[PDB]
Amino acid sequence: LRKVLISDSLDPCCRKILQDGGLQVVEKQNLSKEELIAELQDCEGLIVRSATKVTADVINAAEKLQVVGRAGTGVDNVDLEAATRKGILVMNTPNGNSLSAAELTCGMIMCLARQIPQATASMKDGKWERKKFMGTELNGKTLGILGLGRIGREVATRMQSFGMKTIGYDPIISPEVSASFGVQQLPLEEIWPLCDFITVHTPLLPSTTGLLNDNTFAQCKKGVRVVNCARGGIVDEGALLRALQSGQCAGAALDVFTEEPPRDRALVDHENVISCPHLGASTKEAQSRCGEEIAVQFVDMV
Amino acid sequence: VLISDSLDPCCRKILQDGGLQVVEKQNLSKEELIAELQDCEGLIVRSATKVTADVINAAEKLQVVGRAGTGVDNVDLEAATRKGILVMNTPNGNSLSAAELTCGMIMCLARQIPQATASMKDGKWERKKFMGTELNGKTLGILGLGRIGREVATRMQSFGMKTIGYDPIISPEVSASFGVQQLPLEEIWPLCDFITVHTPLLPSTTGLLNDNTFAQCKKGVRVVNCARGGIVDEGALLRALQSGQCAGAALDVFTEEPPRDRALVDHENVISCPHLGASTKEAQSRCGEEIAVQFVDMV
Ligand SMILES: CC(=O)NS(=O)(=O)c1ccc([C@@H](C)NC(=O)c2cc(-c3ccccc3)nn2C)cc1
Ligand SMILES: CC(=O)NS(=O)(=O)c1ccc([C@@H](C)NC(=O)c2cc(-c3ccccc3)nn2C)cc1
Repeated sequence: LRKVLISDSLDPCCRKILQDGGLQVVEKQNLSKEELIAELQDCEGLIVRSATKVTADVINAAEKLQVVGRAGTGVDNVDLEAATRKGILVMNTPNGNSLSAAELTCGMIMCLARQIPQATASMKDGKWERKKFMGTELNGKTLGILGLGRIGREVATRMQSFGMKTIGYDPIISPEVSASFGVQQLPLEEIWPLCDFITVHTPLLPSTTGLLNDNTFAQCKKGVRVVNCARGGIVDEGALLRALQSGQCAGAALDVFTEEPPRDRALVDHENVISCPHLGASTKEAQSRCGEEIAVQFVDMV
Repeated sequence: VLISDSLDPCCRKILQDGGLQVVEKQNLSKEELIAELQDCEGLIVRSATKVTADVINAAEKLQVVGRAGTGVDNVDLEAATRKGILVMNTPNGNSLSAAELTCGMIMCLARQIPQATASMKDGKWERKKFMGTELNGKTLGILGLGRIGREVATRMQSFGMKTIGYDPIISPEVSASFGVQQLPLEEIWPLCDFITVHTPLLPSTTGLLNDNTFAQCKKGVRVVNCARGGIVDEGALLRALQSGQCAGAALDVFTEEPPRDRALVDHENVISCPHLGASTKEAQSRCGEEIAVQFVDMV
């Protein structure tokens, strides 16, 4: 309404847009439970990234709190049940990270195709083992895109320029609409045996938990490569390890995990697995857009 | 024609349908190379067969030595030239693989996927460290606009990159047809966020990226060399990475292969590959086809 607190390291545009809207802004970081509660005592708004934990205790203590903004995707650090219970509106910026997640996904596909992380590691270990490496050309290969939201769409248009056949599935996006962005929709069971590469870009739901599992992996072409830059758990982690161990899956690229940081190291340590510490939204540009989009939403409210 | 190395079965197809008689077999010794090359005008090789001065001089009927790939380091060029033997290669067969790796490299420079992988493999979860940059809206300068240069251009245009470049052989109209606006070299350096080289290695291209050109670059330029070692002056690249003038470099090639000076390979902002630009089975098969076509073009 009048005072907003930013409790994580956000792009400076966020403060600027809120102040342009007429709001007072406090910019703090790495605050503990009581530190955050004290700052919030005169704030009607709170903007977080992922580090600040908007727990039940935080929500209940901040009496003037009306809105909780998340500069990004995934409101896991916010207690939605406690927020709904206190009449606090919860906002996020899903759109702001779209290009960054799509670019990383394409980066991962290329990394799997040419074993770039493994090659760099080999080189940094003072080795020159050309004969140990053999990559694959993306041109003429089939990329399966499960989830045809904005991220899935951006991935498709970039990989089409490589000469990849882009096929996929989304129960919301019609075959006519996907055709307009070059994605041929087929029923799931038809997708699995055709893909050389599979990339998942769906929200995490009961219907999408373990979408890639022992049964669907068995339906895949031998040597399939899997990319998960969406949500941990869409690709059943145990089933993936089994697929990598048998050779059913020739490689996997993971940005997300069921537990972050993952305590089970079997996937990360696998020689055919490349990974990142959830870097999908980690670009100067994505952070700027998220900061802007959350500040605009807060100004729209007042 | 004799095929001395492990090649695609389509090599024989084009050679035979062209009218020539072929002999295959691989893993042939020094004397097994002196003999067997008895009565054929042509010889087709890859990387394993080392076409040395001794082999060349022993085969008096030899007129052409074909290489299924780029780079004739395994062929004694001086020795073939002495006997009047033509040495041909297939750089076009490797075009797609080299362009694909380059694009992979650009992506790795913006997001540091190889470094993030290594960090993850050491049990680390370093989010702040690997905060990257978006390719959309960035300028990619492409120096050398042959088939590799143009293939890189069209792929990176789908990422919303502004593709500029220079090639003294390629006309501004030809480059404009694949969305590359040509500008003189001195105008390219201050505009780029990323610079990638796809030129042959010649005195005109040796050290094309040097201390002077790096000082003309925008602070934090990311550099890619998937062409030939020496195009980017390695000493100048290291100075640029040290000051921060260059924020990162992706190298598939080195002046010396393997590189003995590990300072670039060991830099945290450098990603590298042991010359994998042509290391796909698809490039190998295509090179196999292209060299057979060239041998058939004898008339
Ligand atoms: C911006 C951005 O794309 N965000 S996002 O979270 O990736 C994203 C992805 C997709 C959508 C819409 C188009 N689709 C769904 O919500 C959807 C897809 C699936 C599904 C099930 C099984 C197999 C494949 C797909 N089930 N559902 C409910 C919205 C957001
Ligand atoms: C298939 C494939 O593309 N091979 S390739 O080796 O990349 C390749 C690259 C380019 C070409 C032709 C088109 N261009 C040249 O030969 C050229 C470019 C330059 C130059 C000098 C300074 C700055 C920028 C450019 N000088 N020369 C002599 C042929 C092959």
